[PDB]
Amino acid sequence: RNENFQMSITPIKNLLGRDAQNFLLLGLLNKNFKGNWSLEDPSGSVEIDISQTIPTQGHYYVPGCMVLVEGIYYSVGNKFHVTSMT
Amino acid sequence: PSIYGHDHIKKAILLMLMGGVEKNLENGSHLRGDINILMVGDPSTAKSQLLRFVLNTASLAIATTGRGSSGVGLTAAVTTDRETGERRLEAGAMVLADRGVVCIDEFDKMTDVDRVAIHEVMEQQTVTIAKAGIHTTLNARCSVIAAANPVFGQYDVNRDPHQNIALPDSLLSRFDLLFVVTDDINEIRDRSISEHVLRTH
DNA sequence: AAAAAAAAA
Ligand SMILES: Nc1ncnc2c1ncn2[C@@H]1O[C@H](COP(=O)(O)OP(=O)(O)OP(=O)(O)O)[C@@H](O)[C@H]1O
Ligand SMILES: [Mg+2]
Repeated sequence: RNENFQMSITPIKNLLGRDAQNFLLLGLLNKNFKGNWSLEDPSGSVEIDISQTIPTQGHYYVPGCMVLVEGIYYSVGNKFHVTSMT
Repeated sequence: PSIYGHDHIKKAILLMLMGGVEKNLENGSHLRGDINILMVGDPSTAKSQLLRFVLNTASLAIATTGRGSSGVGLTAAVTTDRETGERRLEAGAMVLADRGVVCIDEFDKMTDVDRVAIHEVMEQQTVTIAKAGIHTTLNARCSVIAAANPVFGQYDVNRDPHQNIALPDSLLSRFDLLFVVTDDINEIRDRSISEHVLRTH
């Protein structure tokens, strides 16, 4: 319902067949059973790359909070290289 | 346009539908003029659909199944006319396709005996009937396209090509082009083909 | 004359 959003988000499960392309997605932020950072969606779940993430200041980024994730998928492994989070 | 990939197969079909000219010589007898193409591959790789498309788009073609045919009845038959009371030859499946193209499915499942009936046609493009007092040579200058499955359920790329194909080399040497197709699993191709097939439906 | 089922090799 936001005024700005009328770019469109993409479900997690639709990230399997594409790579080297930017995407926007949101979901629950938490830790997997292995111990890495993952995002959850009703469609599915992916992993998170944090090494080059610039977050929007003014928020308490805590596990269990919905976050808008922008980054580039990589099908070489399963790492979603996030470039910003808000 | 509804078949994804197989571009070289499409080019081969295009060149086969309008193949080269036949040659005749006062001393060299006769030279074959057209092209025959055989394809082998693991199941569910869109061979029969391409065969049906070639049937639909050709000027003249006849559909034939390996299991549902008999070689002796494929070329000619002996039938007694009810009016004249005499027996006359009835044209077989391949004779009707003179100057046309014949498509055969389940070729590797087709009986070995009748295979020789095909080889004769591949030899001089003429069938000879000598039975019940009729001695005639019938012209059949058609091209044949066939698709067959390997001996195993799926193609083994690590094995001898002769090992994977049940047909003897004697007739395999006749075909000008041999094509082997495999459905290699790749997520990019899987997504592309899934999008295409969903678009078609 | 040509297709289809049965028992023995
Ligand atoms: N590249 C493709 N584009 C579109 N449809 C395809 C493609 N590959 C396979 N198919 C689909 O696969 C299905 C299998 O078709 P078909 O039986 O004719 O294939 P085949 O490779 O000839 O298989 P078989 O060995 O069983 O005869 C079809 O419904 C066809 O639409
Ligand atoms: Mg098929």
